[PDB]
Amino acid sequence: TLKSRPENLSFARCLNTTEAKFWQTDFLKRHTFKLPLLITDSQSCTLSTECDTLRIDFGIKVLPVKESMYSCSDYNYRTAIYQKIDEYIAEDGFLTLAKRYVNNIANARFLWRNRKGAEIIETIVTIEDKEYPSFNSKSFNLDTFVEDNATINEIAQQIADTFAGKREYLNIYVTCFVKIGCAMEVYPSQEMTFKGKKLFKFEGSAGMHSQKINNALRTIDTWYPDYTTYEFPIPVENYGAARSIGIPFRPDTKSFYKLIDRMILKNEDLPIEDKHYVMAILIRGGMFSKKQ
Amino acid sequence: MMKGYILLEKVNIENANAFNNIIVGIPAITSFLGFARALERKLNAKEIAIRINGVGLEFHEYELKGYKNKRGQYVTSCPLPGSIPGQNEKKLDAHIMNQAYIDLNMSFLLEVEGPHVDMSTCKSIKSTMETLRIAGGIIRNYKKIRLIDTLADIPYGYFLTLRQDNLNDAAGDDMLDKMIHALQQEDTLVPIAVGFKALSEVGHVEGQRDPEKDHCFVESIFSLGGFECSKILEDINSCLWRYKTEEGLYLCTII
RNA sequence: UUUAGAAGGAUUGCCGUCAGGAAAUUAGGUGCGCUUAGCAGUGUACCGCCGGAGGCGG
Repeated sequence: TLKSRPENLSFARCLNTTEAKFWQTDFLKRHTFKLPLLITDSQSCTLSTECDTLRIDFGIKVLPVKESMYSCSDYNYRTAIYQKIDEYIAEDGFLTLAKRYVNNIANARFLWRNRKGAEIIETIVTIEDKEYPSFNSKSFNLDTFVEDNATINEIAQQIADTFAGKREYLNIYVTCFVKIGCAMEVYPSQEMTFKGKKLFKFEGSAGMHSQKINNALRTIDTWYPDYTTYEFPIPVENYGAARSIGIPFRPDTKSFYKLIDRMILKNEDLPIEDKHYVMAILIRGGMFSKKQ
Repeated sequence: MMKGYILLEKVNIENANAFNNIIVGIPAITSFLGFARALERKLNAKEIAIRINGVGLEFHEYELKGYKNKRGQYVTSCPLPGSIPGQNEKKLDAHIMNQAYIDLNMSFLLEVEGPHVDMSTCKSIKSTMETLRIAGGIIRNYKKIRLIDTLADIPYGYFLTLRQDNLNDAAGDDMLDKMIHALQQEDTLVPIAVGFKALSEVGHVEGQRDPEKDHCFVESIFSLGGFECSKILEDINSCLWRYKTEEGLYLCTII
């Protein structure tokens, strides 16, 4: 008996990312030594003459999906959403999407531009008081998604269960070690002071906005119409709109709006790829409403 | 083509007649159709075959020559009389008769039907609208002469339509009482002149403008009318005036 | 082929003197703003060389 989406429907994000803060260190004494890394006034940022490593620290909080609806002005549609998410938790325990997220952590895509010309990159992931074995970060590629590593599975199981109910929260902390070399530029983020390139400062030091680190970890969509022609992962957006190649990659029937209209407002079993895209859009969040 | 519609857009007229023996204001409709028939006759001597069988009158601004008193009434002006033929013609001061003059900005909608209705016809109209007058007044400037297709190309303004039902259907013993009461009830209507009636029989007198045609002594007839905006108009045929001739009656009607 | 066709309104000027707006007041009780997000066309255009303006090397 459902004819349309409600006049107010919104979700919240189930993957919360903190802002990054930049540090400098040496490499053979990296586990005993840290120094501030500051902006030099156009603005610029460069390492010192005695350090050869940039350390980037940030953390992630994972929340359940079912208890992440902020507004729904029709109880029936809420009952429909809760039953559909329970159906997906029966088939797949949110393992594919979470495996892809931990893979995007391990490939070190969160070091945009800061990654070209590095010599050794390592990334350690800590959950609770137990450190996990580090990642080589250059034995991975930005086109493929590994599914047979041990630690990636062992983290993605924890993230999964919590996207699905069995745990209420998960706090994940990640540290990185990029060896670009002495007296080389840093490339932190940039502010729309809205002249000159005003760089971002976080607690005196430099860092990236949390939105850029989030948009690096949501490039997991390899289930779009024209993927055989252009073979590259895109960010998980609504009317899929990767800004580099300035052409909408999903303008039409496979859009989130149509696809969720053809799953709640008229029962129809989508393929598993389309479910894997919709349950993601829900992990991101937005004002998915209507103009009734 | 054959049928078609041509717009004469934003025409400025200076010093047109505004006196029709009981009415001081908008000129009579016969002059506005006389402009169209004169345009047809000059276009048919240049060998551009065309026939205009309907005019629409849109009003954008007006001004009456004179001033408005403190009490809110209008006092009209006249030019100084010069020399008038007759007995007292070698005198220095002449006599003052009854007259009134108005300035108008208007747009005309013409329904033309000929062997070809193209933009060359619009150029031919543009080369002929600089020798004619409108209601005894000179034309100062115009914006454009263009062809229209629908009721969305017509510019913003207010058209004049015939409302004879609001006269024939009012309370009074005679027609003048009907007109006064119909003007007291609705205050957006104006009285207009709509043609002539006959007082004699057709024949040949002595002293005519053209001595080889048929003559009849006449009296002007009057009616009611009102204004309607462009965006609230239904059809493009409910704003077009036409000539109609019975026996003894010379009229202009929208029908 | 238009209630057609025509038209010099013009010269001059002292508005002035005086004045009490004034007394009184009760604006009040309630209340969810709130889901989402990557700032730059390469971040600049450097030394010379011919050659009386137009060119060429790194």
